[PDB]
Amino acid sequence: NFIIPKKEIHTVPDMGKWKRSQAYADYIGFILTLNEGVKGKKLTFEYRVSEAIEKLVALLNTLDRWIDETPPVDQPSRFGNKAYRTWYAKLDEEAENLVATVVPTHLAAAVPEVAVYLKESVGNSTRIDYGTGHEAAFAAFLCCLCKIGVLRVDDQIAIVFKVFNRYLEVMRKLQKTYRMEPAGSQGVWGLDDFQFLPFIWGSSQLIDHPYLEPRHFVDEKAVNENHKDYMFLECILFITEMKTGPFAEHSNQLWNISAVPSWSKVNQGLIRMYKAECLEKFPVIQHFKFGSLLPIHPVTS
Ligand SMILES: [Mg+2]
Repeated sequence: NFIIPKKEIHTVPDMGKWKRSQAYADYIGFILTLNEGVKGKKLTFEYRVSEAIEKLVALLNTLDRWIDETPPVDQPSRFGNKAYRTWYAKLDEEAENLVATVVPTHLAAAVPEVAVYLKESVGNSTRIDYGTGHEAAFAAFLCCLCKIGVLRVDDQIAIVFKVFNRYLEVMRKLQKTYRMEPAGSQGVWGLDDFQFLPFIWGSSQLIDHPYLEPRHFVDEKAVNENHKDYMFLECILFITEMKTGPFAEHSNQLWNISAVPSWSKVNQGLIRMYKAECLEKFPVIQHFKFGSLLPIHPVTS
């Protein structure tokens, strides 16, 4: 019964149907299961890589190549570069064909439904911005693939370390290349100007790390020397290379979070925060789309 996912959160009370939905249960369960799976593991951990995973990475690589083939254009506006729209148009048109390389031929009926999440995961073509809402769309895309059997429990680490990790690299390229802006006012009140999940999964990786403590993520040397093994630090590296000045000024929430004593507390706290700043934040999550795979109907077992 695959169907094109559509918006269901129109009023504030709908935040309640969302919270009670199968979609919410499956989504948070997905986020938390992966969180558990990557706990205490470096990005170079030896996890199994399935054909679907390689196809997902290939999909992201195509996206990446398209960025290279679509250079920023000179323009008067000093915000998002309009070439982003040229790049996005490619994804918008080819989304299903791309997803078809990942989903098996006999489950082609699921491709249009799944592809919607992919189209909603790389930013907004109107303002040329990106926020946690788009990131959540990518997580939903992945969650849908699990529900139809493309990704299994055995792929949980790869989903974060390989697929989501590659996705973040492409997003950073998009953000830098097209001078994208943070969605809404996320640049002010959000944990980070663009992402959130990597901070959750990334902090999970670092739980009980023998040396690295949250205070080290604002330590440039620690970041510079370990980012390739830890998603959380890679995010910080992106911040340091793009921004100038003290974290207290340009990344206040993260500056404050660095004062939290343990990665365990960072992870638990970020999960709560994620639900508060993203999943329970009407302005952000209202654009979530619901279909058959992530349905709005109350959760059942
Ligand atoms: Mg900010």
